[PDB]
Amino acid sequence: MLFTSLLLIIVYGSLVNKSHLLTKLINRLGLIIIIYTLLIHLNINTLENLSIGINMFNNLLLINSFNNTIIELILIICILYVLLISFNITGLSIIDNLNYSKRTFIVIVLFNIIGLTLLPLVNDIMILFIIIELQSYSLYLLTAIFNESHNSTKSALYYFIVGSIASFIILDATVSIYDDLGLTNIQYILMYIDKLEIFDLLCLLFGLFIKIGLAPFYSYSITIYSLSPTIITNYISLMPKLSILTLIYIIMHYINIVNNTDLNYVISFLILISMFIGSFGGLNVIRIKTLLAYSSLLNVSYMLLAILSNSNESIIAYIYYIIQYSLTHINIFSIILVISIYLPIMNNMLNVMITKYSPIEYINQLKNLFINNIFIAIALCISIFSLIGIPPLTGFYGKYLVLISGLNNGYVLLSIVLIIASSISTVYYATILKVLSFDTLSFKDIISNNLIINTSPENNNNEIKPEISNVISYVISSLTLIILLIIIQYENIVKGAYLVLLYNWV
Amino acid sequence: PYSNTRRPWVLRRHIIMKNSPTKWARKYSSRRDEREQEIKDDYIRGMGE
Amino acid sequence: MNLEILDLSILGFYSLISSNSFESIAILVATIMPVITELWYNYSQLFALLYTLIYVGAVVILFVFILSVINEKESGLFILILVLLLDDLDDNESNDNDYNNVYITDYADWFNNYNESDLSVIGNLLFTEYALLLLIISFILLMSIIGLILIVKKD
Amino acid sequence: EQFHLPQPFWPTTKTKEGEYVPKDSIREASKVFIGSGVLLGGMHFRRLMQYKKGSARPGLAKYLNLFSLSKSQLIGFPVALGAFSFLSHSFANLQEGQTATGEFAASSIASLIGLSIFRTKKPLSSNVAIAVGMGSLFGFLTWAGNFNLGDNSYRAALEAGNGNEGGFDNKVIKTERQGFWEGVYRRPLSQTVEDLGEGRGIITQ
Amino acid sequence: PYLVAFRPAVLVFFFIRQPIGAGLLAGGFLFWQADRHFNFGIRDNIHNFKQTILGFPTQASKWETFKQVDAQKRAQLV
Amino acid sequence: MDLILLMLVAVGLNIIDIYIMIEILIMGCTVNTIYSASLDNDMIGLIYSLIQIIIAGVESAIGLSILVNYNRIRNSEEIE
Amino acid sequence: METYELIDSDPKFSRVVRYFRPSDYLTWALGTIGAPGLMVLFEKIEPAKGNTFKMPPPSIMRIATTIGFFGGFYYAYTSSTKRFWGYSENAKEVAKDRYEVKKALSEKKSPYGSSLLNPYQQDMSARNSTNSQLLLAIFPWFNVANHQSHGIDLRKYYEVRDGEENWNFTLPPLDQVKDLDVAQYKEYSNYP
Amino acid sequence: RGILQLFGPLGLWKLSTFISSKLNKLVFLNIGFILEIIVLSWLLIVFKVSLLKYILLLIIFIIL
Amino acid sequence: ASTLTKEDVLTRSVSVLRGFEVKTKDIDLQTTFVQDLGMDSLDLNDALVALEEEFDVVFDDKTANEIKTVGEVVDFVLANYLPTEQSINHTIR
Ligand SMILES: CCCCCCCCCCCCCCCCCC(=O)OC[C@H](COP(=O)(O)OCCN)OC(=O)CCCCCCCCCCCCCCCCC
Ligand SMILES: CCCCCCCCCCCCCCCCCC(=O)OC[C@H](COP(=O)(O)OCCN)OC(=O)CCCCCCCCCCCCCCCCC
Ligand SMILES: CCCCCCCCCCCCCCCCCC(=O)OC[C@H](COP(=O)(O)OCCN)OC(=O)CCCCCCCCCCCCCCCCC
Ligand SMILES: CCCCCCCCCCCCCCCCCC(=O)OC[C@H](COP(=O)(O)OCCN)OC(=O)CCCCCCCCCCCCCCCCC
Ligand SMILES: CCCCCCCCCCCC(=O)OC[C@H](COP(=O)(O)OCC[N+](C)(C)C)OC(=O)CCCCCCCCCCC
Ligand SMILES: CCCCCCCCCCCC(=O)OC[C@H](COP(=O)(O)OCC[N+](C)(C)C)OC(=O)CCCCCCCCCCC
Repeated sequence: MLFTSLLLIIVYGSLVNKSHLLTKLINRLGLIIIIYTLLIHLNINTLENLSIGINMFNNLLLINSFNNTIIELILIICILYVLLISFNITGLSIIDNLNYSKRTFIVIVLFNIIGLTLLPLVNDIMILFIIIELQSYSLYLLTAIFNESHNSTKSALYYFIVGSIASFIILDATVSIYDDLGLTNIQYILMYIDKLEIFDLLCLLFGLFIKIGLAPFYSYSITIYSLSPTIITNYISLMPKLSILTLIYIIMHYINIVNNTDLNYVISFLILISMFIGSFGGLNVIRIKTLLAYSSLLNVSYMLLAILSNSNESIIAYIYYIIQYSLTHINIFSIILVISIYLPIMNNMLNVMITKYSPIEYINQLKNLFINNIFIAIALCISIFSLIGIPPLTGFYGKYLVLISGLNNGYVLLSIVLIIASSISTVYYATILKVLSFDTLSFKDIISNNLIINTSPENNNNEIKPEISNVISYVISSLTLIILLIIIQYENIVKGAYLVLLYNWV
Repeated sequence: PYSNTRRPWVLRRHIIMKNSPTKWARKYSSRRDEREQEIKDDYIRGMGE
Repeated sequence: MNLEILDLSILGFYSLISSNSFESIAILVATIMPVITELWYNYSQLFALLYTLIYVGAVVILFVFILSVINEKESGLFILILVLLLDDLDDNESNDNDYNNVYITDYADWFNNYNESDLSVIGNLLFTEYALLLLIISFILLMSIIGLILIVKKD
Repeated sequence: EQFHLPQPFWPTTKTKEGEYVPKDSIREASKVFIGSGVLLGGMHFRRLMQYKKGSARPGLAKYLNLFSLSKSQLIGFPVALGAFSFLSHSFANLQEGQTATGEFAASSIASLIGLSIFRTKKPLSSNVAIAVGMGSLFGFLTWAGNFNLGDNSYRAALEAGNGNEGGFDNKVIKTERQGFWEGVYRRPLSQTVEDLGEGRGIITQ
Repeated sequence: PYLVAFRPAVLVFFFIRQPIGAGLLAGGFLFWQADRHFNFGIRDNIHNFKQTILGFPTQASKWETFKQVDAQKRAQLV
Repeated sequence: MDLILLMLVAVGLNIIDIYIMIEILIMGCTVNTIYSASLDNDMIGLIYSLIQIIIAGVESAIGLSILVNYNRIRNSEEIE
Repeated sequence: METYELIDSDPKFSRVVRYFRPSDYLTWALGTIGAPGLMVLFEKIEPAKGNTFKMPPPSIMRIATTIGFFGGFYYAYTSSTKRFWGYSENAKEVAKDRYEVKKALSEKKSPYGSSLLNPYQQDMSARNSTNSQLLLAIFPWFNVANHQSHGIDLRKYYEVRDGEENWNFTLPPLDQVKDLDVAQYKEYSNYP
Repeated sequence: RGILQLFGPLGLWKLSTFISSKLNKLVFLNIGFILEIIVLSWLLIVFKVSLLKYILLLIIFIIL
Repeated sequence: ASTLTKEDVLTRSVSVLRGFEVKTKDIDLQTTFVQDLGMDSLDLNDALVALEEEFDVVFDDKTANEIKTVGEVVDFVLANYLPTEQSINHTIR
């Protein structure tokens, strides 16, 4: 469904004129293409029949009930993502015309979705090195979609260079494995899992660690995310981790066949450092995107503890964690893209320059959100509280399940550190919540018509005109209550995680 | 014809082309050879029994 | 007296003293040529040509194309020599002493009465056995064609 | 009779008598000092060569300052890393196995010897606290059992029949002490007397 | 085959452009080429030094390993 | 003498120089693959090498396209 | 699990389309007109421009139908395929498949059909297209060749089940059917 | 107000400000900077994994 | 960034002024140009252009007839100092 219609959109894209109305409607056709893919995928793929794992395309791709779920997860997050460009987020043309200028924005997304879904399914090194490039290139193109901007282009150049180094590291490991065994297919290699050099699979992961931004390679991800536009950072900071953490888990599943003790220590060294850098890093920062970039590093650190442990409780922990962190990441970046309409306007100090690509860039631009839109602030507070881990939000069970798999395998040190880094991180999530509400009563009596939203003309002054678009507000409302009210369906949902199988069987 | 099977000189003598995570392991890490030496040693230990 | 070693020693020198973008481009060609020649002899003649037709014929003359649109501006000798001489002491990328210093042979067989070039086998496998790899690579090239325009074309 | 204090220690592979072949600290510490001396020293010269490749560029000089080890740090680290490995093994041999106390002692003394080299322009009280501070990180790491419990972990213990997979019963009272992760419904009284001690309500009042 | 044609030109331009540097890199190149011709045993011993320090299986260690196996099996017959 | 990261000295001091080093590094993995494919007398490895050359070709184009747009950005004033 | 009879592990493209139940065309009918409808409904949920409802351009209503057409076919294609694999109810299909395969054997013709592919390429085209529908959402691929790796035992078409004795079929032994593995290597074991 | 404040909010503010000051220097757009760390991490594979605790000790030393 | 402060301009301004015929060697912010230093049209232009060569700031035609004191020039440089754009090689590598 993707391939057939992606080519249709490519040809249809340049045939019609370049107008923001035609581009926006073409973006909606991107939403319809993704929706059909999900229905077609769900129709033919089931957890019951994929438990064994079914080889496809000359054993190049192998799909089982674990990789199948992440494919369904990837498609669903993309559906919510395209609602950010297929519909108005703010309503004001000045800030929303950035999403409608580039026609090939949706085309590039659909290129990446094909790369995103096939990456967990790779079963041969020949197709691994290809599929990683189809996804990797789509990231570099996406980061450079706004070529008029100076920061977005410099982000893609920095992204291209590091991603190429990671690709070479991944390529070199696969060539090294080929040189020892002479075989290509991963299932063939599994026969020789006891005789190949096991660290060559670690050199393969070191390439994949760079792409998801794990310490000590964290440096570039924070820089890139803090520079790309908010509409871009919402996609490049989450999607690559969805389709690579799954691939890392499958490789780690193979590596634990031999249970190499030396390999766990090296990866644990990276996990331990990441929690340190991801926690102490965000204490002294002023940018909101830089803070969420450090939050992403820490939550990638937590997930990798589950992946390293790699037992039957890891699947339950990793499946639940990746779903809940994805919705929360969508919820926060959906809110930050909407609360840009309450910014004050001058009528100077520090000469602070705010560009139309990232209207919300500093944390102190969230002031008095409790006053301006209290319901939105509570949704933002709930999302922030989930990342902290306040029970019974979705975030609490994420750490509860990771600790169960981490402690079950003897990761006592990393578990204690994961908790300390959870406490340290709470400082710079409370800072977001301090900004929103802590000055509410001292500013309850304020005279301020100097908001961005106040620019729009008064249409009738009698009919009730909502401040926000219908669709984007409904997504925030749907995701906010899922995080808060997960306690009802948690026992059933976790049962759904029990059924996910990766060669467990019996 | 009996000949050698070594890698091209450019592969192992370029100032840049010889540096990669797996090539350093081959050149400076004994972990690969210690395992693959045991198989060679087992050839002579498994004769007399 | 393998004269291949001397050429790399020269390239290992101009790479350290490279100053402007002229020198770096000439490093790429001076790396490709020892690659192409050492492959023409020894291992594989088909890929010695496939390097020249693609590496030099497509990318390297595109390197110098863009470089003319970029810019043209602007220890000693004993240290550079000392660095090379110490770097040259060990040149065995492997550490299997038995596998390096012992020669082997293969025995020819007359069963393959249908002798064909190595390219025919690659086509016989890339177009039938591994068609998915070929069709994905076409898809990647399609992405680049659309990708390269959107980045550069201002309008 | 001794005191009856709690014992909060994770299980470790106990090397019984006749095991624990000692490791030669003098040679083991020699490798660390010589190995770490070359890497920092060699990279020190390598970064010197980069300054002269281009210096008018701020970027190359900026990031080379981050990795710019001082002159004392070139001796401070190989001394500390060398002394850490000598003190760690040396205390291991007496204690017949690495513990948190042995690593805490080594990590503080190795830091203080190292700190007193490249932290001279600071009060000694500041250096001692840092040396004591860095000792606690390694003691905590060793108390927690390095990066993984290994065979002593619950999963490895469970797969060997030391877990609680088959449930519990109270008629089978084990005279031998139970395992670390094992649970039981009922326990011999003599084990409670050995742990809690007679006194405040055990056996007597 | 392109370097075989280009080698005569570049070697000439290496001595003309940087004569002092040429006399060393080419001079140093001839040393190792001679060294392997005449079995001087230098580069072999520079190699054996690295394998000893870095824990690799050296050539001498294998032959010592064979002696230990050889000495054990012979006394097993007795 | 590679553990002292000597190759960083050999890289030039421009963005275009970094691009060259990556392609040299990727070319090292193809020469190793052709070494492995030929000795084993395997044509599956030579298919891998053909893909590496083709894929690494596309990456070169995308990198220079970004660099050219990036370089045009500084000189993008276009007042006349 | 709701298993059934395994008709054909690698159903052919022409046979999958043939066995479309009337419901399957309805699904294709919905998807072809659902896509233009969903574009309309999106304008109902929120207009692209302004605050009032505005029907999208007629040009977009044409491309959306094309997306729905090639989108709604796969939902029909996947629905029919699950009946071959045994994942969906196939009592109607088993009756049809057994009648045709018996008719093929009765006429001394292969159940699968004549092929333009040498024995290797039949084997190769089996591995490429088998189970490709599990990725039919991501990108299309179909089994268009007349190969023989359908993962069945042809003797299951010999025994007569209930309600089949009326067809009055006579079936020769397998060593006499054109275009089969057992009836091809009679002179050289290397060549068909 | 003494040791329990040094081992508390006031003491931990100093340590956090010290460490976070060192970290914020590392995040700066430089291709050469990110290149060395990538190459540096390749030493983890080379070293025998008995030497992880020393690298951890060294890494803390460089924070100062 | 603009690394010049007020003192840095003032300290280096005197050295240029010490390089031209000045009635008094005591020059500070309060010191004038035409009065204290006795400079006419052509004399004053050379010093003003000279400060353009060191401070790298261009003085326009509007301020030409409106310059009366040396403190104004020192304060003017801060309001009009920028670093020249660095090529792609200098900035990021
Ligand atoms: C009773 C219950 C209480 C619970 C908490 C108890 C533990 C609290 C520990 C607090 C003790 C230290 C904090 C106060 C000491 C002051 C530290 C400091 O300010 O820095 C001093 C030194 C440089 O000196 P200077 O910058 O001039 O500061 C002078 C301030 N008077 O700079 C330094 O020396 C910094 C030392 C280097 C940093 C080493 C970091 C290693 C990790 C430390 C722990 C972090 C958590 C690690 C695990 C979680 C993350 C993985
Ligand atoms: C047919 C052979 C012709 C050879 C002509 C050049 C001979 C000099 C030796 C260069 C070959 C050694 C390999 C290194 C690549 C070149 C890198 C380099 O730095 O070249 C330097 C060259 C000579 O100038 P020089 O004074 O020595 O250095 C300082 C200049 N300011 O100054 C330059 O920048 C070169 C200007 C011409 C560039 C032409 C393209 C490069 C040559 C491609 C063909 C040669 C193929 C490689 C042959 C040697 C292989 C090891
Ligand atoms: C003519 C000879 C030419 C040789 C060319 C190379 C010259 C030497 C260059 C420096 C060499 C240092 C690395 C040595 C090889 C790598 C380590 C190794 O492979 O082990 C060798 C050595 C001892 O190993 P061994 O105990 O004998 O193993 C026998 C097992 N049967 O292992 C060691 O104990 C070495 C000591 C290393 C520990 C201290 C250094 C590590 C801490 C600083 C690392 C630098 C920062 C890196 C940070 C990582 C990034 C996250
Ligand atoms: C010369 C040898 C080079 C060795 C390089 C090793 C590479 C991997 C390092 C791992 C961390 C990656 C950090 C990114 C690279 C480090 C950059 C660097 O080393 O530069 C030093 C940097 C700046 O130092 P500065 O004082 O500002 O400048 C001095 C100028 N004369 O100072 C720093 O801020 C660097 C320290 C970053 C913080 C790392 C902390 C990691 C966690 C350590 C504590 C473990 C936490 C858990 C502890 C309890 C559990 C065990
Ligand atoms: C019949 C069974 C299907 C149910 C319908 C599902 C799609 C909704 C389309 C209805 C038409 C419409 O959207 O009409 C528009 C209305 C009202 O818009 P308003 O906010 O007042 O804007 C102003 C409009 N004025 C000017 C007319 C007043 O929006 C809604 O109703 C918003 C409801 C959000 C979608 C709820 C579905 C969530 C499904 C979750 C699955 C994961
Ligand atoms: C094992 C026993 C556990 C007991 C509970 C944990 C210790 C209590 C710490 C509370 C600190 C607090 O609340 O943070 C408040 C403090 C400072 O306060 P401030 O608002 O800036 O006021 C001071 C204003 N000055 C300084 C401008 C004058 O911020 C911080 O330093 C932020 C970092 C906190 C680190 C938390 C790490 C937790 C590790 C716990 C495991 C050892």
